Amino acid sequence: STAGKVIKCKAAVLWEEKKPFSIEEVEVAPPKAHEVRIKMVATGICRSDDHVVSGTLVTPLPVIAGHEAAGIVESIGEGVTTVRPGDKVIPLFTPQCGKCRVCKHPEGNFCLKNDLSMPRGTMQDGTSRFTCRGKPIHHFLGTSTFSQYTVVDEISVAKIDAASPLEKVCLIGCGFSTGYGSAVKVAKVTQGSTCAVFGLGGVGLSVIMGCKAAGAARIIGVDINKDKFAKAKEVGATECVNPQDYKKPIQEVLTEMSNGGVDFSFEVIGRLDTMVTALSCCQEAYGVSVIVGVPPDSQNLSMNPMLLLSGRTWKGAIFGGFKSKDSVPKLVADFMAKKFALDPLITHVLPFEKINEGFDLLRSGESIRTILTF
Amino acid sequence: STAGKVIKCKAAVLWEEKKPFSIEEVEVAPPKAHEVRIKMVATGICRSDDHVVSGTLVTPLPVIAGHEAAGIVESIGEGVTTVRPGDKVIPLFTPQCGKCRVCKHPEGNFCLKNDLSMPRGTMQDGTSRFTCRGKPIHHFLGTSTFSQYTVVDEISVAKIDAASPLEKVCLIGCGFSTGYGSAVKVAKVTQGSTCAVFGLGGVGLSVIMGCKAAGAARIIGVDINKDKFAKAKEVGATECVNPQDYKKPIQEVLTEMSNGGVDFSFEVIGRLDTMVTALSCCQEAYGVSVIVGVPPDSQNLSMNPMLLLSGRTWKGAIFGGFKSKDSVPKLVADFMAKKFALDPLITHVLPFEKINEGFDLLRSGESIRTILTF
Ligand SMILES: NC(=O)c1ccc[n+]([C@@H]2O[C@H](COP(=O)([O-])OP(=O)([O-])OC[C@H]3O[C@@H](n4cnc5c(N)[nH+]cnc54)[C@H](O)[C@@H]3O)[C@@H](O)[C@H]2O)c1
Ligand SMILES: NC(=O)c1ccc[n+]([C@@H]2O[C@H](COP(=O)([O-])OP(=O)([O-])OC[C@H]3O[C@@H](n4cnc5c(N)[nH+]cnc54)[C@H](O)[C@@H]3O)[C@@H](O)[C@H]2O)c1
Ligand SMILES: [Zn+2]
Ligand SMILES: [Zn+2]
Ligand SMILES: [Zn+2]
Ligand SMILES: [Zn+2]
Repeated sequence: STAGKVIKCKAAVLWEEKKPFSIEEVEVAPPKAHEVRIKMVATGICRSDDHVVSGTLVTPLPVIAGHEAAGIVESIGEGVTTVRPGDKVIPLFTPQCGKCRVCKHPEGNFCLKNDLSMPRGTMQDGTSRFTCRGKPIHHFLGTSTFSQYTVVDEISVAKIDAASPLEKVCLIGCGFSTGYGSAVKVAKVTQGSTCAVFGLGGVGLSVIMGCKAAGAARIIGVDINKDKFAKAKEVGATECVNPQDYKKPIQEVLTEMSNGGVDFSFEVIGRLDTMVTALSCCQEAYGVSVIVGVPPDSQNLSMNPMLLLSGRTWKGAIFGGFKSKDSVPKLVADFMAKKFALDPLITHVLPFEKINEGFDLLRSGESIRTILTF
Repeated sequence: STAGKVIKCKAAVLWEEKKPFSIEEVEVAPPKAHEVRIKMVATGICRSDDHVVSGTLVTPLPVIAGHEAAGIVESIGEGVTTVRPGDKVIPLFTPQCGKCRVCKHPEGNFCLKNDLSMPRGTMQDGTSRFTCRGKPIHHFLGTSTFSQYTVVDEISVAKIDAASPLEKVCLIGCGFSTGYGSAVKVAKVTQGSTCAVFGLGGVGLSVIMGCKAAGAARIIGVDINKDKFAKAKEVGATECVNPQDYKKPIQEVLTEMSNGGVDFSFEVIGRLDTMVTALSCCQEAYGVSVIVGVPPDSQNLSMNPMLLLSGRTWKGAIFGGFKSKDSVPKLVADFMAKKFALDPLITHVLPFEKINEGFDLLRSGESIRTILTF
């Protein structure tokens, strides 16, 4: 009943940094060639959405943020072959065009069509599908999931199991897959190893889940908020440390705890200082450190390259290294077969209209993931 | 006969920074338990020895430098089982104790007994075997090869083929193995890949040799001294670029030349700026950059961690990642079996007494390796 028509719906528009979202009517254009219009069902609040608000992650404003979500296809543009109306789908904030040198590479996942490295806040064709108060509104990472309806490029959507519980599997669209893949795929955590995870939010807990799945013997959670420790232990941390409790810097503490440095460390916060601390705490000759946290816009870290010369490996990744369109449906299938759990990440559920309360919960330290239902 | 006796011999003593070496008589104590006294046959001039002179690499002075060498065992202390008098040997500036967590790790080589991290300039027992004009003289990296005789710990020496040409295989003690292993073992260069090698001295040329052995399709040499280009092409560079020839930063040039970034880059100079440039020029999603150059003492680089978050891998290594005592004999056997060439690295052969002339050749840009012969 809406195919080929403009849809008026509610979205959460961010007009200005450091302000609440405005829940108000937008116009959503119909999908053009190779585009998909999705009726959203559930979306998570990821710290990267907050980074848009805080100016940590710069993207053009005004904007419809949201990137961790699931929904149902309402209509498809001309030439779409990979989804149909009524399919359950997860928007892919990292696209998989299948054609660029990264998509063709066996390891690569950061498709060259992404809108993260130099955000423009458009569709692939450089235009917007959103109008609000007669004004064009930017997209976010090609997804814009804080809206009852969004339009995405076909390379930014994956079809998932028709029997999927969308209020759970939305987390496969960012935080779970990112953390789990950062452990199992990017770091390649080994059986019997010692891991250190800096930051025990939704992504860091997913890193712990991956470290445990990989058979780590020790998984040391690190957070300045000790309220995060109980859940971290529930999902596999063997011990938790708060840097504020120690006179010495936590890299020294972790090196001593691990009898000379950890096998694998993960920065899952987004601070320059913890990226360097996380590198330093891995064993100097054979340790691996993975950066997951999003750094503050345009800021450089300072480090001593002797940390690398001794033999450390330092890497980072987007979306856990997963090729997004290949991987998302398989992760959903694995979830359905109980290969991993998502409930430990979900601490709060709210209607979409209470999005601002959801962001308050994140900023206060109370929540891990709040799931918003449309 | 000399066994059990102090030897008086000639050595090149460095009394203070930024002065010529002093060629004079030293006293070399006999080996204690688990020590080996070696009559030197040939030693190469590595830029790392010059770093001791320039104060780039801090180690206690006064010192007998030299770490890239080969010689013949003169005597063994109590308890030595791995070499005997008369054996050809290569001193190992990275030891292999076989007992520490690094030596036991499949991918570690930076043995915790090394004297590089926190240089003491002694034997393992904390004492020196050298005196000169009634003063104790420091060791360097447990080797001290700028002397007609040295004493090393057993964990810092490897027995090699009795038919080895020591005036060639001394380069397996540092520069060849470092560069070759940085390509084949640390980076794991792949067939058909594009590599960029920053710095075309003895170590960078050895990196090119390894990239070619690994089947790289393109190997781009980068040096500010265009006199280095002919030999780089002889050993496998497909093209060479001088950053001074370009208006753009060379990372932009290399990204354009490689249609979006190289597969593997190597920093083989020792500059903070080239370490960051070499990281930046590797493909942002799947590129690998290896730091080989020794950085200036206590100086930090500045970089944007988004270079890593997109998917790059950054690592460094000492001695090409090779477990030294296992690997050096095999590299010598491989050389004897014609698996690689050393002559391309050797531009000058001088008597030991001409050490300062050998350093002046390196500093002027006019040599790759000078081999000093005793
Ligand atoms: N690489 C990717 O693809 C990707 C994906 C998803 C999230 N992210 C980023 O990953 C980070 C974590 O996201 P999230 O889990 O949703 O965030 P979160 O829920 O805010 O968790 C961050 C945790 O870090 C803790 N913390 C803050 N400061 C410190 C400190 N100094 N030391 C130790 N702990 C500290 C904090 O208490 C919190 O529990 C954010 O920067 C995101 O932007 C990146
Ligand atoms: N990691 C290890 O185990 C290890 C082993 C051996 C050597 N090293 C280091 O590796 C580096 C190279 O050693 P080497 O090959 O004996 O030295 P080298 O022979 O002096 O070669 C260095 C090359 O870098 C070139 N160069 C200098 N500045 C620049 C610049 N700005 N841009 C591009 N090219 C430049 C220079 O012209 C020369 O050809 C030194 O820092 C050594 O200390 C490390
Ligand atoms: Zn692509
Ligand atoms: Zn996210
Ligand atoms: Zn060891
Ligand atoms: Zn050297």
